[PDB]
Amino acid sequence: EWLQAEIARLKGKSIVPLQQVKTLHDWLDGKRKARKSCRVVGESRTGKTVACDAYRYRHKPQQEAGRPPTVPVVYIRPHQKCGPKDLFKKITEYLKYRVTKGTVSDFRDRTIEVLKGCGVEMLIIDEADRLKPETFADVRDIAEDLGIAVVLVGTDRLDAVIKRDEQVLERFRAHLRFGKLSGEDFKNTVEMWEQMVLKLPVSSNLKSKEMLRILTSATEGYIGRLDEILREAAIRSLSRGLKKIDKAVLQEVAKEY
Amino acid sequence: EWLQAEIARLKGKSIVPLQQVKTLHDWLDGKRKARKSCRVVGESRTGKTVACDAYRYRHKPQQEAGRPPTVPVVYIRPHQKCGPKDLFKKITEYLKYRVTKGTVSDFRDRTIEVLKGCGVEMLIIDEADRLKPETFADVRDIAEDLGIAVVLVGTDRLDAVIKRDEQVLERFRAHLRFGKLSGEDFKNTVEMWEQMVLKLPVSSNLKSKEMLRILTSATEGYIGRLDEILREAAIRSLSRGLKKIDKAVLQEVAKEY
Amino acid sequence: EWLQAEIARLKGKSIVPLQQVKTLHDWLDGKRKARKSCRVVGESRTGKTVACDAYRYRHKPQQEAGRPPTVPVVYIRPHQKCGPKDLFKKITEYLKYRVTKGTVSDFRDRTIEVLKGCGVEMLIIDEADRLKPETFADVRDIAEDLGIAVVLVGTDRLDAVIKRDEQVLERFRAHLRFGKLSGEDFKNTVEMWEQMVLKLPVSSNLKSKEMLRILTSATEGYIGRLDEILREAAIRSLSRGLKKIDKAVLQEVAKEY
Amino acid sequence: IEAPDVKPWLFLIKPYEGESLSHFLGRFRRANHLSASGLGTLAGIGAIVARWERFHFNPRPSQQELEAIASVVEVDAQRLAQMLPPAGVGMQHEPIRLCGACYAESPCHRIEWQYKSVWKCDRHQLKILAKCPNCQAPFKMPALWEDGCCHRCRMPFAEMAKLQK
Amino acid sequence: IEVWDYEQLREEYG
Amino acid sequence: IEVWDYEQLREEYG
Ligand SMILES: Nc1ncnc2c1ncn2[C@@H]1O[C@H](COP(=O)(O)OP(=O)(O)OP(=O)(O)O)[C@@H](O)[C@H]1O
Ligand SMILES: Nc1ncnc2c1ncn2[C@@H]1O[C@H](COP(=O)(O)OP(=O)(O)OP(=O)(O)O)[C@@H](O)[C@H]1O
Ligand SMILES: Nc1ncnc2c1ncn2[C@@H]1O[C@H](COP(=O)(O)OP(=O)(O)OP(=O)(O)O)[C@@H](O)[C@H]1O
Ligand SMILES: [Mg+2]
Ligand SMILES: [Mg+2]
Repeated sequence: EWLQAEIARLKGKSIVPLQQVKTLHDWLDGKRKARKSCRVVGESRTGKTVACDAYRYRHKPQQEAGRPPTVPVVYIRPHQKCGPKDLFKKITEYLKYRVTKGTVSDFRDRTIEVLKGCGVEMLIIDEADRLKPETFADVRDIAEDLGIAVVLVGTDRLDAVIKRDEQVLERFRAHLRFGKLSGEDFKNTVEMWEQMVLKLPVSSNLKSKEMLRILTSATEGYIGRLDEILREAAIRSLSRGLKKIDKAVLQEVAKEY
Repeated sequence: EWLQAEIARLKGKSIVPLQQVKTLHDWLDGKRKARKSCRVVGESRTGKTVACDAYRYRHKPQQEAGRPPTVPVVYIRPHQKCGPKDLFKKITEYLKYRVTKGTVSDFRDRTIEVLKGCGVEMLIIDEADRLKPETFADVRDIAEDLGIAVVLVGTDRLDAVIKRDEQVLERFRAHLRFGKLSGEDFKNTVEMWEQMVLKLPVSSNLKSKEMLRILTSATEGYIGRLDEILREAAIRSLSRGLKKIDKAVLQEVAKEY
Repeated sequence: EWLQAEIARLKGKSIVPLQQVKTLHDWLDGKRKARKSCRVVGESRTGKTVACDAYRYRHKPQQEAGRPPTVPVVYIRPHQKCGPKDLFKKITEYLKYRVTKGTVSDFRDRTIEVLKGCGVEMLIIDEADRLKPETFADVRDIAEDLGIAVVLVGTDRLDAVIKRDEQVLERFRAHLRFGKLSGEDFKNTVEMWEQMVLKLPVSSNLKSKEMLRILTSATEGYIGRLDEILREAAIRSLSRGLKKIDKAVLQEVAKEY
Repeated sequence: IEAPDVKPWLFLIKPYEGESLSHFLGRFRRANHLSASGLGTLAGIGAIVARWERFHFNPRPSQQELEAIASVVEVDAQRLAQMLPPAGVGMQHEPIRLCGACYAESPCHRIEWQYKSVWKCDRHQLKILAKCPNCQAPFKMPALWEDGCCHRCRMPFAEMAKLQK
Repeated sequence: IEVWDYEQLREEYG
Repeated sequence: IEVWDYEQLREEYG
């Protein structure tokens, strides 16, 4: 069924090279060669996790016939109230080697062995504020011991955690911030999203003045909402046999937000 | 004894289709296919928990002789001050999976393995505000990691808890609200309850103006009160050898509330 | 429907260049470069708040790829019995940072960090007399510590509050005063409003003596009343199929004030 | 209350022909995420099962731990019995021998390789490894194998089969 | 002279 | 411009 094929697509995910994303990739590269640690901050729906993920994938791990994989970038995400053991365990799994059973000092010794030899240039920690305050001792330790850049990614709260300790604030003083959509940038996005993500047969033509008012109020500049809203509108719309997104169905969706 | 058979019936429980209930079932279905998380809000006697049951039962789990089941909908209720360990344990038990002692990270790894493979599309969490603030990290994690819609069900306080954290507010921004009975809807309900639930040989003829006044003042539109009150009135009334509900016996019951 | 288009227009809001407004814009600019604090005073319907917005909008925030917006002018309006945390909270939100849980010293230290880096030259506080007496300590502190001009806007009551404290009166001693319309200025305004705001086909000749008497008594020179009255008069008048404002219909409206 | 018309269950695996016991139990523990003590606990047979993973079998508790455990792994006592050397024969211990040539067919370990008399594979016709050819380390119990990867010297394990014979 | 719509100034804001 | 599917990157992963 043609309709079923299309609904499954719309329910999925994709990466669109937005203006905000291009900047981060170049900034991190600077930091990568310079081998310096830094942090990235911004509001929770700005798409920080995605920009950082897209980056990870542009540097495929490499493999020769003999030695272990060389893995320039490591991306991990902690659990809530992450302890010192939990951080090493995830780094070790990420790199495909598993050590089971021992004490904290053993996970640490083993983490430094897999981080060495195997080239690692950058470690990215998502939701950095899930880290328990003491774990930063182990994050600094690695950052200073090995020539590995460490990047901390998070919301404004992350800085509230960092500013409570001078030892950390100073290693991670440099920062980049993500912002929101506005003005001409919000409009250009909307148009890209229509052609690049929705793809209905009949042009729904949203950049029109009358329609942008609806979207602006509904989304308030967060790329997160903009995506959810236009996808929910094409899916609802197709389920009812329409060939485009109109004004009333868009309002029907926006009303629920 | 004929009379005893009848008292036992009245003492029990049943589900009556109502408009409130139908609305939810269709709304959730939208959300299920779209795979989007949401919340349901409303006052505590509107019958939210019961609508959720009625929903669960419309999708029979399937099972083959050897491999694991397919369970499209999972419904759980937390205990007060629910922690991260308590949530995983209840998810794992609801599927009749055998498990014992281990640490929090171990229940977490297990929760993702039983949620995977086993078709699960939606998770519904009742009494949602019993969750401790940190557990929401685990609720978001699942919602983002697995294509599972999470529905939070609760009273106005639920939103007071949610607004304390921007990370949660945004995943669960869309909502549906349950309301109270009024006007013609309260009147039609009362009538349904007489024909579909009470069933006395003597015919009550409740919808009468002078009787609805009694019930309206007594119940203030809550379906909860309406049910308890008419059932307490038929049981008391039968025990006294009457064949119908009159005005005085109804007032005798309502006076106690 | 032609008439409906017109009613919606009249129902709305606009800003008309006027002498009072231009005067302020130039005065503030002097103060902005000089970096000096001051206050703006005048009666409650002179249109102080509007001139201030008209000013804000002529200086749009600027944005680079990485760092926070550069924001030359910050405009805030306090709630009633505004405390020290309420002032910092609004300054911080205005610049689009999220405020999290902490104590008074934290809001203060954080406010000074976002006021730095982000170029800020002027802070405008509307309805200044909603401030609790102690908060003025924080308003002076900023004005003296950072090269930021602070402007206090308000009615004659503001000065009655300010004279209760020498320390404040003296930092904010310079002022500009808004007045009322009269003579040729009231007459020219009326005419501007007719050609620039009302635009009925007929041309109602308000500047005629017979109409100015009605408006003068009705408005007493406040730009606020003049606008409300002529808009209520053109809207009522159109609904009745007339294309100009006559004597009786204007008196019908004026009598209600 | 919990969902209707279901029974208690866990994740099952299928044995391969010739598969060894230590190996089998390891797959099982991994599929279901648990400790050996854990298996012993669901089972109610004590801590005794952990040394099975490193091939120590003083007994054949054929009607005790072994008849009983079938109910957890869903494999019958006899198929399970077959995962150990017949009473009186076989019984090798320290080196763990392997023929990587068969790994192209199925990752596994074949228990026959640990009977005392073996040094060659007849099915693939060749010298059996008793030690790693590159890093020259001995191998870890079949029971603890991960993804067919060598920690000492990562390779495809299967990729090693062109060499040594 | 130019006169501005009040909601337009809002829409064009930074 | 190139745009990527989200799961594709995983299918082509190192
Ligand atoms: N380049 C992009 N293309 C399409 N969608 C994007 C893009 N960037 C972000 N998104 C949207 O953001 C969502 C992914 O999460 P997001 O990028 O907000 O991570 P995040 O901002 O780090 O979240 P949080 O900070 O709350 O953990 C997706 O639902 C997607 O619609
Ligand atoms: N569809 C229905 N059919 C029959 N009875 C119903 C129905 N919906 C609600 N009720 C009545 O409501 C009661 C169930 O509790 P109800 O859902 O009203 O409160 P609740 O929302 O579960 O409370 P809380 O949200 O505080 O847990 C039952 O006793 C039943 O008589
Ligand atoms: N330049 C202008 N263009 C159009 N309308 C104006 C203008 N100036 C003032 N007004 C009218 O006056 C009103 C704005 O009042 P405003 O709040 O700016 O004065 P205020 O003295 O600050 O009032 P308050 O002291 O109560 O805050 C509007 O409703 C508007 O109709
Ligand atoms: Mg994220
Ligand atoms: Mg309930």
